[PDB]
Amino acid sequence: HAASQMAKPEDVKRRSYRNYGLDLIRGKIVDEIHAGVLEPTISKVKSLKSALEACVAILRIDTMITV
Amino acid sequence: KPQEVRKANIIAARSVADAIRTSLGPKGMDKMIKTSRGEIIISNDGHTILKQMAILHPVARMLVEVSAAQDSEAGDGTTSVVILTGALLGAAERLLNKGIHPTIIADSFQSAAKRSVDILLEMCHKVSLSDREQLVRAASTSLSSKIVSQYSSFLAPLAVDSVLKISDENSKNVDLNDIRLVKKVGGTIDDTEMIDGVVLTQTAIKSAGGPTRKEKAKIGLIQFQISPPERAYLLNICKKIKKAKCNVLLIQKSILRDAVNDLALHFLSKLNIMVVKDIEREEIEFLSKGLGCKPIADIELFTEDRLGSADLVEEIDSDGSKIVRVTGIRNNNARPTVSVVIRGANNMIIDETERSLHDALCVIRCLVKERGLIAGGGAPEIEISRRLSKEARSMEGVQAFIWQEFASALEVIPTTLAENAGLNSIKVVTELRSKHENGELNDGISVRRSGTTNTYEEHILQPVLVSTSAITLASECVKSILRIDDIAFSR
Repeated sequence: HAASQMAKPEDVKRRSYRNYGLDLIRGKIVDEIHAGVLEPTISKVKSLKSALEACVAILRIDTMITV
Repeated sequence: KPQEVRKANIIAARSVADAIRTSLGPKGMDKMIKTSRGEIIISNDGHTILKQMAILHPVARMLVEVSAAQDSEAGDGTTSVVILTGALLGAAERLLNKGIHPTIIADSFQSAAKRSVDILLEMCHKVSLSDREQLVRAASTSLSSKIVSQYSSFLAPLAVDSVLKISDENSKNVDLNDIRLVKKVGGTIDDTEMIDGVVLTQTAIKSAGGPTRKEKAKIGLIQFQISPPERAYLLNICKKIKKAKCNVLLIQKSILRDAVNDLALHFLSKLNIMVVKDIEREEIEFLSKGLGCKPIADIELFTEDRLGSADLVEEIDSDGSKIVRVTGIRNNNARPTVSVVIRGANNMIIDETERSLHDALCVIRCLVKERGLIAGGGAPEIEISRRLSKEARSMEGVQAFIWQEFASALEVIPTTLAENAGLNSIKVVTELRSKHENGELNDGISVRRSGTTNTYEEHILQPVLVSTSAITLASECVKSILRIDDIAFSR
């Protein structure tokens, strides 16, 4: 994946170096567009956004009192 | 040993202050409170912290009285009156360790407060009762911490104009209990209905027979539940309400059954009397007050002199809202009742939104109570520290040494604001003082800018009452705690 950002200034690459992913069957790195692994955009957006709210809610709590 | 008594009183109160120290600011840290009723709550609201703290320490229960007094006095920044109290007590510990008798200490704090209020009056940014630019300006900036502050621009004239109508220009007092905010589901955040009179949360008769409105309406309050253990008995009860020609009837919510048996409800319909049910105790105190009427607990004690008068009584049902407004009271003993219906999306949203407007109503009252806007971000606390330090240089005696420690304690507010903002504490207060060496109101701790700038330019100003009462009420607490000589049980 790193090479997708390293060679981007060229706009012409040996490979796009994007849409590569983990093959959970054979244990190799494969292209997900050619392999067929797609995920919703709204899902990854909502996950990452809600993940911040979860982390902030915990990090914000600096005192606990028991009555 | 009274030194042991005072030691315990100071240590205990410091522990309460060290609990709230983290809560000041929009970036404040949250406190978790596990309650004895079995509910664990998490919030940054300061009065919520001390209210649910359930303080058992007799000395620290005075710190709750400080919070409530600050809320009933100004109604904003009640976190800071506890923090200010804590620093004055921590500085008092240093004074006690220096061997200064508490009486000398307390009277010196009294003289510091007298000078401190004057210092705030000097830096006052002048306001005016007609100045709706600054009134709307500051009020909406006090709403800036709320969930949707972009829709609060339209909530601004709701608070500003509604209070300017209820309050005279030359007036020293405004009653926030006479401004009732009522929520209602449906509409948008900028949509609110401000009524110049009492507003009834229920409508006419529930079953068929509801007249829904009255002209030349006389309003009585009969609160007692009417039901059979029957025809003549249940009917004759409401008949007399017709005898004196009372056209609107308010009935308190009963713990037994619904307001009235349908026999006397449909009879009140046959009497052409608009029937209003499920009125709350506090609603009677609100409703019967503005109307100028006296409530009657029972159904037997109906009289004539307690008849009301209402120009407009009609049911306001907007998209299925179902709330009644009554306007044009014209009662010699009444006051300008103001009631607002808060429209919005979700029941939970409008419930909290109403509370966000209660905060704003306190802001405008603070400006009517005492005219002036003061820099936020703890800027007045740095400025006061410099002036009292300058005056302590010419002051002579142990009174000067205590005045100096007062100035050190004034840093707890700008220090707490900087710590909870994540800026180097010494770096910030150093820069605050350097800037106050040149400017006056040009300074303040800015969360957005991560530095020192003019909160006036950042649109962050606070009523001078908030700062004045914060110092004033704090000196009363310092006296109260330092004057505790022994703790005894009574039985």
